[PDB]
Amino acid sequence: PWADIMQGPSESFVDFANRLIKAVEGSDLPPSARAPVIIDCFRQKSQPDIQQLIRTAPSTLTTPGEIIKYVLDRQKTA
Amino acid sequence: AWTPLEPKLITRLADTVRTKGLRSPITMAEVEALMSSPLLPHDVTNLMRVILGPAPYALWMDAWGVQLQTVIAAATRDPRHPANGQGRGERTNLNRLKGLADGMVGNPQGQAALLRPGELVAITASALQAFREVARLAEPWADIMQGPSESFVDFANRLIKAVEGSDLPPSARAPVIIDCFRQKSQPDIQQLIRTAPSTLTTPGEIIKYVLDRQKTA
Amino acid sequence: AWTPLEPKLITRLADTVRTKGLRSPITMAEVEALMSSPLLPHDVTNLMRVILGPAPYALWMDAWGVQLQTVIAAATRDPRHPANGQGRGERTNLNRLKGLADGMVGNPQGQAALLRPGELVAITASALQAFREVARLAE
Amino acid sequence: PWADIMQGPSESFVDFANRLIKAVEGSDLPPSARAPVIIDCFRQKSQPDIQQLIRTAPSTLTTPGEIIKYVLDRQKTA
Amino acid sequence: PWADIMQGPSESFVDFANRLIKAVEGSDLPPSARAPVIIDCFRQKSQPDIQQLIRTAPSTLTTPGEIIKYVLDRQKTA
Amino acid sequence: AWTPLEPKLITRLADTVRTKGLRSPITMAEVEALMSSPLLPHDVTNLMRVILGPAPYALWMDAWGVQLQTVIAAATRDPRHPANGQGRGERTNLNRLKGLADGMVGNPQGQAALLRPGELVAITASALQAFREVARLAE
Amino acid sequence: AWTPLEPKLITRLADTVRTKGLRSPITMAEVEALMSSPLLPHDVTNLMRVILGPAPYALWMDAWGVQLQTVIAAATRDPRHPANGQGRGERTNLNRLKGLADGMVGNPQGQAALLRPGELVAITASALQAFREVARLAEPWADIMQGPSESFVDFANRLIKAVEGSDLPPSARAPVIIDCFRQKSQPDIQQLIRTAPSTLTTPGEIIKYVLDRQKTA
Amino acid sequence: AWTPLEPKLITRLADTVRTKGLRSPITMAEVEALMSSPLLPHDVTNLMRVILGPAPYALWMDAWGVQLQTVIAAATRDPRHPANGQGRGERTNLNRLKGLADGMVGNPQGQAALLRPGELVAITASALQAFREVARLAE
Amino acid sequence: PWADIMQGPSESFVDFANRLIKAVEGSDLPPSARAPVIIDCFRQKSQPDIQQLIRTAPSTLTTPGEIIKYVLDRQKTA
Repeated sequence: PWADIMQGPSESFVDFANRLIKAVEGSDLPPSARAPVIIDCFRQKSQPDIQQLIRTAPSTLTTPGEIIKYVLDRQKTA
Repeated sequence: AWTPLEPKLITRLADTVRTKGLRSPITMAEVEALMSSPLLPHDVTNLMRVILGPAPYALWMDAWGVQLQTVIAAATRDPRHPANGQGRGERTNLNRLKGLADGMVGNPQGQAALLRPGELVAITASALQAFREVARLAEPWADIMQGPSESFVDFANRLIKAVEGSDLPPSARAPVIIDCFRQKSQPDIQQLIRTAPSTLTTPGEIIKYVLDRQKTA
Repeated sequence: AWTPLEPKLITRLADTVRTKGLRSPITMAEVEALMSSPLLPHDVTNLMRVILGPAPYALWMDAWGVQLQTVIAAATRDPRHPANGQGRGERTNLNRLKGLADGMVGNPQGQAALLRPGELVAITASALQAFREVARLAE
Repeated sequence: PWADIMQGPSESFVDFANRLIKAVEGSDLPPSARAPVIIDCFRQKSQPDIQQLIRTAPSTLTTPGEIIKYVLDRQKTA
Repeated sequence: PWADIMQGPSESFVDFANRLIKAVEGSDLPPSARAPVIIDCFRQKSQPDIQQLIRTAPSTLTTPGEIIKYVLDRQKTA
Repeated sequence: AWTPLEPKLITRLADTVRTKGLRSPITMAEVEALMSSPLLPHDVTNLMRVILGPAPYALWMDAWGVQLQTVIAAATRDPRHPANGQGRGERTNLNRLKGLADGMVGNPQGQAALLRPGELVAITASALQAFREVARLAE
Repeated sequence: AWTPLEPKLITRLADTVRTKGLRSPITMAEVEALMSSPLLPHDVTNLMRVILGPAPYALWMDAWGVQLQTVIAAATRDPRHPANGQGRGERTNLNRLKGLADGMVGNPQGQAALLRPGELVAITASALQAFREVARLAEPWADIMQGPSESFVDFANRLIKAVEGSDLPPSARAPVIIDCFRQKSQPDIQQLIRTAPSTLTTPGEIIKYVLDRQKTA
Repeated sequence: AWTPLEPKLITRLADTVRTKGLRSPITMAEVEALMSSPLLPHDVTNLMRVILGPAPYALWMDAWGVQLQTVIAAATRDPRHPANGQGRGERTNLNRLKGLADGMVGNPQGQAALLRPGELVAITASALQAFREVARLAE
Repeated sequence: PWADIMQGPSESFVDFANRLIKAVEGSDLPPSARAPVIIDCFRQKSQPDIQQLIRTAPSTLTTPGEIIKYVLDRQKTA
C-alpha cells in the first residue's frame, strides 16, 4: 500500500524513493494521478529533515525527478 | 432624497466602539462599512456625535476641519476637482463642505439637494481620515517582536496594524514593514526570508512566500 | 449610476469571515453571493479592505494583480476580449482595470462611467480567483 | 451646571473633558460662546498640575481639541 | 552693577526683571547695547528653572518684553 | 525501417546495471556499446525504462529534457544544425525531438520515417549525457 | 601614465584597518581619502589585497562583482553611460571593468591606456560600495538607543550611519531617521521634539532644533 | 581636467577637525586653505563627507542648500551673475549647482566640463558659509 | 600545505577561512583551480557542525564568499 510508506529513521532517500515509486506505479491509481501523489508523498513522508529541506526550496519543484535531484544535492551527508 | 442611517446599525456601532475601542481593526472595519455610501455632512456629523464621546468628538471636529482645509487647498490648486466646476462660480467653499452654506444649515434635504457627488465623497474620505487620526491620538511599531509561540499571520497582522496606524508618511510604510519582517520574526523565519531565491519587494509577497515554505508545527 | 453595497451585508460577511475563517464553504458561498453583480474596482477593493485583515489584504492585492496581469496577457493574445474593442484605441491597460487610469482614481462615479461590463466581469472573476488563492494560502 | 465642574483628584483628563464638554454643549449658552468657555474652563479647572501644563504651552492653544491633544501628549503618566 | 545681578532663590521673576532693567538702563552702556544685554542676562541669570524655560522656547524671543511675557505665561505657579 | 534492439542484450545490460551499478566504467562502456547506432526516441525511452529503476528513470527524464533544451537553444543559435534545415520550415521543435510531434506519438515506424539522422544523433548524444549526469547523481 | 599609490600610505591604512577594524568611521574616512582619485582595477585590487585579510578579500571580490554587474545592467539600460559610447562598439563589458579584457590582464599601463574616466569612476564607486557591504557583513538601526550619558550629536551620527549603511531603500531612510529620533533619544529629547511649535520634516531640521533648545549640562 | 585633492591633506584636515573641533580658528584656517582653488560639487561634497561626522554632514547639506538657494535668488535678481549668461538659456538651475543636472550626476569629469568658473566660485563660497553656520551651530 | 589545513575544535570560522584562502592562493595551483579547491575544502574540512550547515543549504553556494556569508549568518553563536 503506497499510503503506508514512510522513510525509516536509518533509510537513505534513494531507497525510500525507489520503494515509493514502485508502490505507486504498481497500484490501482490512474496514470494521470501518479506524479502528484508521488510528489505529495515525498513532501509529507520522508522524515522531517527532508520535509523541511523540500519545504524551503527557493525554486518550485513540479516533478518527482526534480525533487529527487534537489534532495540528493542538498542532503545532509551522514 | 435623503434617507437616514438605521438607528439599529448606529446603536450596534456605538456599542462596538464602547467595548472594542476606537483603534481595533474590527471597529475600523465597521466604520468603513457604515462609511460605504457617500454621506451628507449632517449624517457624518450626527454619526460622530452618537458614536464618539464628547472629547473625542471635539478632537474629531478639529481633525475633520483640518483635512477639509487640505482638500480645499488641493481644490484651489486644481480646477478639475470632482467637487469643483469648470467656471469660477462652482468653486466649493468650506461653508458648503461643512454644511454651513446657505440653504443647508440644519436641513439635510436641502443639503442633499445642492451637494455634488464629488463633494460627498470628498467629505466622506476627509471624515474617515479624521477618524483615523483621532483614533490614533486618543489611545509602537519598532517594539513589535514575533513571540516564540505566535504564528506568523498574527505577527504580520499586528505589525501592519501598528505601522499603518502610526505617524509615518504613507510612502514609508511598505519598506518599514518589509525591513521589520526581516529583522523581527524570530530567526527561523529570518533565515527563511534571507534564503529566498527570488527577491521579495512587497509585504504581500513576503507573506505568501513564508506561508508557503513555513515549518508546519 | 453607482450604488454602494449595504454596510449591513458587509458587516455580516466580515463577522462570517471572522468566525468561520477564509476557507469554509459557507464563507466562499457568502463571497460568491456578494460577488453576484459586477463590482467596480472601488467596490471590491473596499470590500477586501473591510473583510480581510492587513496581511491577508496585502496577499490579496498581490494575487489580484497577478491574475489581472494574466487576464491582460490573454487580452493582448485575443483582440475579441469583452473588455477590449475592435480597434487598437480600446485596448485595456492595467491602470483601467485596477482603477488607476485617468478620471477614475478615488472616484467611483467616474469609474462606473468609463468602465465596460466586460471589464467589470473580468475584474470580478479575477478578484474571486485571487480570494481563493489567498484563502488556500493563509491556512 | 457647567460652572461647577471640577476635575477630581483621581479622575483622568479625558473623562473630565467629556463631562465638561457635555455639560457646556447641553446648556443655555449661545452656540458661539461654547468654545471660549470650554477653553477657559480647561484652564481654571483641571487641577493645578494640568493647569501649569496648559499655562507653560510654548504654542498658543486656541481650540478645545488642540488643548486636549497637547495635554494627552505631555501628561504625567500615572 | 548689572553684571552682578542674580535672581534670588525666593525672588519672583518680575522683581528680578525690574531690578535688572533698572541697573542696565541706569548704567554706562550705549543705548544700542541695552536690549541684547538684558536678553542675555535673562538667559544666563534667572535660576535654572527659568533658564530651561527660556531655553526650550519653541519660538525665538528677540525682545525683553516678549521674554517677560513668555515667562509670565508658562511660569511654575508657586 | 525500424528494427528493435534485442531483448537479450537489453536483459544483459539490465543485469549489468543491477550488479555493477550505474557508475562503473564497465557499465558506461556497455551503454556506449548499446548507444552505437542512432536510436529513435522510442528506443532510448524504452531502454531507460527497462534498465533504470523508477526514481533514476524520473531523474533521467528530467536531465534528458534539460539537455535537449540546451540543444534546441544551440539550434536556434545556429541555422546550420544537422537537425535543422536552411529554411525556417525545417526548424526542429522539442515535440519532434522527444517524439511528441504529430505522427510520432507511440508509433516508432512513423518516428523513423520523419526523423533526420542529425536529429537522431543529437537525441542520442543528449541521452548519453543525461545518463552520465544521473549516474553521477544517484551515487 | 600610471602612478602607483605610496606603500607608506597603504601601510598606514593597513594598520588602521588592523587596529580600528573595518567599520569604524575613521577607517571609512581613510578609505574615502585613498579613494579620491579614480583608480584603475589593478590599483583597487592590490589595495584590497593588502589591507584586507583573505576571507574579507574573498567577500569583497564577490560584492565588487555583484555591484559591477548592477552597473553593467544600468549601462545596458541607458546608452548614455559615461563609461559607454554612442555607438554599439563602445559598449563596456565586465571584462573591461574587472580588468580582464584584452591588453589589460596584469598590465596597469595598458589598463590606464584603454580605460575611460567614466569607467574609472564607476569602478571606484562600485569598489567603495562593495567595501561598505563587506564591512557591514564581517562584524542594526532598530536597536540604537541614546545612552543616558551620551550627547545628541553622537547619537545622531551613530543612527544616521547605521540607517544609511543598511538594507533599506534610499527613499525610506529619512522617515525612518525621523521616527527613530522621535521614539529613541531618551524622554527629555523626546518631549523636546514632541513640543515643537513648528513641524520638523527633515533630520537636519530636527537636529538643528534640538541643538538650539537642548538642556545645557 | 579634474584633479582630486590629496588624501594626505584630507586625512590631516580630518584629524585636525577631530582634535581641535569645528570652530577653532586653526580649523577654519585649514578649511580656507583647502578651499583655495574653486572646487567642483563632487569635491566639496566628498570633502564634507570625510571630515564631518554624520549629523554635522546632514546639517551641512541643509545649510549648503539654503545658501545656494539664496545665491540662485540673487541670480534671478541680476542677469549679470558670473554664473549666469546674457541670454535666458544660460540661467543656472540648482540642479547644475548641486551637481544634479544632466551629464553631471556622479561624474566629476563631466562636471568640470560643463561648469563655469563663476559657478565654481559661487558653490565654493556657499559651502564655506554653510560650514561656518554648521560649526557655529554644532557647539 | 593547503591540503593539511583543518578547522580546530576551538577556532572560529573566519580565522579558518583566512588561513585556508591564504595557503591556497599562496601555493602552486593554477589561478583557475583555486575557487573550486577552496569550496571543496570548506565542505570537507571545517568540523562536522559547519559541514552539516553547508550540506543542508537550501540554495546552491558556488563561491567562497557566498559560503562564508551563509555560514556567518547561520552559525551557532557560542
